Amino acid sequence: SVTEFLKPRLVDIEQVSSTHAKVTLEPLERGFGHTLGNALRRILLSSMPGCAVTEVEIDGVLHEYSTKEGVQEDILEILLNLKGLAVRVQGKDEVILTLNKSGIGPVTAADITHDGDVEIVKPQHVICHLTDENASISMRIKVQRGRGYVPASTRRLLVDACYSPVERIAYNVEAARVEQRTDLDKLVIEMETNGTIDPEEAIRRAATILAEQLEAFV
Amino acid sequence: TEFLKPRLVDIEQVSSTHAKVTLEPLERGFGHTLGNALRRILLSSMPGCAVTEVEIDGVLHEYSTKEGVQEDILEILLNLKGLAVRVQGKDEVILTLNKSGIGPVTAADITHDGDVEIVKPQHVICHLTDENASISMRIKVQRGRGYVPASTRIPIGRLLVDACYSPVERIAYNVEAARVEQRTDLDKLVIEMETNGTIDPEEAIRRAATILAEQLEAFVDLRDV
Amino acid sequence: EIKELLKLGDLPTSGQIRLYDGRTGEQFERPVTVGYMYMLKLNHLVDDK
Amino acid sequence: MIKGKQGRFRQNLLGKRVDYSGRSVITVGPYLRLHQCGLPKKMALELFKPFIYGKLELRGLATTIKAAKKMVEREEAVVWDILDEVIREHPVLLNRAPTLHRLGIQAFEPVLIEGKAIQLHPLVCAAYNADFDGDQMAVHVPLTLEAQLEARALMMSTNNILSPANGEPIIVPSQDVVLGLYYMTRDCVNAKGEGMVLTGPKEAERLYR
Amino acid sequence: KPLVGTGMERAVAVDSGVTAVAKRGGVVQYVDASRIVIKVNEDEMYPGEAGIDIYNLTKYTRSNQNTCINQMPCVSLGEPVERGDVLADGPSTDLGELALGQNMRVAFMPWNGYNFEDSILVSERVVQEDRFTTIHIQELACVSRDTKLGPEEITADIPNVGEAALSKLDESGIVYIGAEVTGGDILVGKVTPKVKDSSLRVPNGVSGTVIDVQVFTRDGVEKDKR
Repeated sequence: SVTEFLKPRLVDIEQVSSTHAKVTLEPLERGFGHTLGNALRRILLSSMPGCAVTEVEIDGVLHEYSTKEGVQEDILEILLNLKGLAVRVQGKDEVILTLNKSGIGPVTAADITHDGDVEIVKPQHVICHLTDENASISMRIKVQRGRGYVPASTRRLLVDACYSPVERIAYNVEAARVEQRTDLDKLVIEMETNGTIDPEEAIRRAATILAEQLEAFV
Repeated sequence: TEFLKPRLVDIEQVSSTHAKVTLEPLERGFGHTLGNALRRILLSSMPGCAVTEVEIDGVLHEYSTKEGVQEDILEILLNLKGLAVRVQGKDEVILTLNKSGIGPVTAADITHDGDVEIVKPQHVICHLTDENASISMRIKVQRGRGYVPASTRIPIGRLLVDACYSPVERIAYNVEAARVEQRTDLDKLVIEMETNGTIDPEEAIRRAATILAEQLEAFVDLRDV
Repeated sequence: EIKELLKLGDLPTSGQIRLYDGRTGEQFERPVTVGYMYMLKLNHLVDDK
Repeated sequence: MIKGKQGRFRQNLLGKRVDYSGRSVITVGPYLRLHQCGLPKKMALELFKPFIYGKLELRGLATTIKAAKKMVEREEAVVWDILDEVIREHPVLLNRAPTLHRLGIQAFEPVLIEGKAIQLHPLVCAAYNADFDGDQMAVHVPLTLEAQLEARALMMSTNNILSPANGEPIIVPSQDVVLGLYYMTRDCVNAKGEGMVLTGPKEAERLYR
Repeated sequence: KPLVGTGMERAVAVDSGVTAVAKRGGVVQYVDASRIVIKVNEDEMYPGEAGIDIYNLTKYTRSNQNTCINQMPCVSLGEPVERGDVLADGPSTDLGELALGQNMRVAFMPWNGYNFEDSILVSERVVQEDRFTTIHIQELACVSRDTKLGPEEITADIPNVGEAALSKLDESGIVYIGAEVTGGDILVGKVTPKVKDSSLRVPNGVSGTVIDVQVFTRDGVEKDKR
């Protein structure tokens, strides 16, 4: 009764429709919830392989603080929108796509060239707005592969790459009980992803990453 | 993409009491993560060999006092709680301390049964003021985990003492850079610890890896709803 | 004089020491006043009340 | 028989004492919710003896009442399940001695907590104006379902958020959490995370953590 | 040993006679929890009635707040000792200095709202070495008066009581010292002749361990075996 530790199992998973979800584990050893949740938070935030836009260029602009006529948005605003794009890619490291289009109205993610291997996961996602019949939007975007966040300072306009697919992760603990057990943790985890991968599998991948990091010891 | 795995690159017994160890290579972010995780577990739940029960022939109840011994029985029990022991095979054992005569009384006088090993013979239990006043006493010690007080688990002569199943007191960790290694941003993690001496550092850290892994096996075991 | 003794000690002259959280595992910004206090146990034990 | 303090009006129509009542010093347990309160497990054990007996004879663990009393005083295993069952939905009244304004009595849902002190929600303490100096608050239990309805519907914290004296929320945070929030919405001119742009608060938290 | 002293601890310590003060200087020849033996210096010692002194320590005994009070020796054998000076500290006294509480490592910050008003925060380490731990004494008394229909007996024999309750009792009907009694168990077997059971018990909800039983008898009646 010395190496024995109670084995909690997921009694439920209440996942919001698409990417937001909430997990509950119990009953846990006293205090293990804090370390477990903190480690999950840190790893999911820190080292998550993925792909994201790194650089973008417009045909007729060289300066960041500029605009193209016939576009309701601004260049920086479009950069914010593109940073909000969610995509996944084949095993290829990087590739260049374009948003060449001419028309009146919003430019959705569905308008993006498929370009074979790369697949946009949210075609509905809005990029820009065009209003003039003559205003044509054309530009190049580059997607690369990584496992972290790249501030622009860390580096043909640039785009910080959020290679970690999870957007929000948080966890709380409560005092769960068993028939006589005094104070056993129950860990509630609340998380939300871009939806490029469902939450439970991301949790699984983090678990594998740590376990292999652990496997070198025992 | 890949994540280089560390190894227990160093163990060093800086003092007979304690040691320090090193893990290498580690990459960005993992440093403080594993540092807090390992510190938390290596402080939280380890094996133990804290004394459990003490019998003394001349003692009816605890709060009495024996003739010829200057300190209180309770103070003697607290000194015993300051004792540390090492055992290998048996979960439980009975230790026997018998001694009379004027002078100090440390753990060196206890019976030295094989697996029973004293880590602090210099640990004084008490002093004796009488040439003829023999403390003769039996000490039941078994393994355990964490902190078991008397009120939890609960013979008239058998006096109960709370458990202190913990071999370590101080832990800290430091991240730092490694050699060039043809690759920068490699992180060396130095872990410093203080123990009574009853636990090997390698044993403790390996058990920490095992326990944290099987906790993560639950994360591996995530199934259904 | 207290600062004099602190200088004699290895402790910071201000005495506000950086602390590290067990739950999160990093420093607390705005380093914190820490030291030693003589608490006393009052004679109001919860079981009595 | 009719006059004086011993007179029946002043004898037995005045501040009396109440069975199924308890008292102890209080603590916080912030992780609790304002719709809910703490209560030491032992207090739950002694308070609800008839309730536990009823559920016991319903389950037929010990038919006679004396045996059930023996089981509960022995603190046998199954009793805690019964306690959780009865506490599943059974709010109770928490009270302070100097009951000046009516929030000094208030309805809450207990949760079984170990230890020996009552966890009380932070903010409501301000309504109770009860510092944690060692204030000994008392506890009462309604019996009839109508009384449960009254408490859950009238004396419930959810139904008691604003003062009667006027409309200001009596649930204003007092001293500590306000410091944190003040720490939130205050600018340092230059530090990390100064001088860029974000698409939303989520990545803001991500970058902060 | 309160770290931030004021210098008044010494005066209160010496004046407050909780400790074993040294009426005269010299050396201790016998040291024990029970008592201390002092061979006063010959110059300090008077020519006539010379002798040597014995200091009697106050042992574990009842306080006035049901707390414990006790004196413990604090000097080794054959140790020089000065006049008007401590020999054995009393409660909360430390080498002749008043040690009321305990000094601990401390910090000031809001920790997860757990210290909202004054709710002090303490680590399990503090309780682990039991440094806060305190002792309390409970003096439960029982009387044997003579009523109509016979006197109140103190016999072990009680009708309708489990043998387990009787097991911890003696031949007469009184507990043995050192019993880990609990709330509810009988201590002395008292019965009102009729016969009915009126035996004393531990108060409900309080445990403990019997340290001593004092017995006094009205002059002119016998005594039981215990």
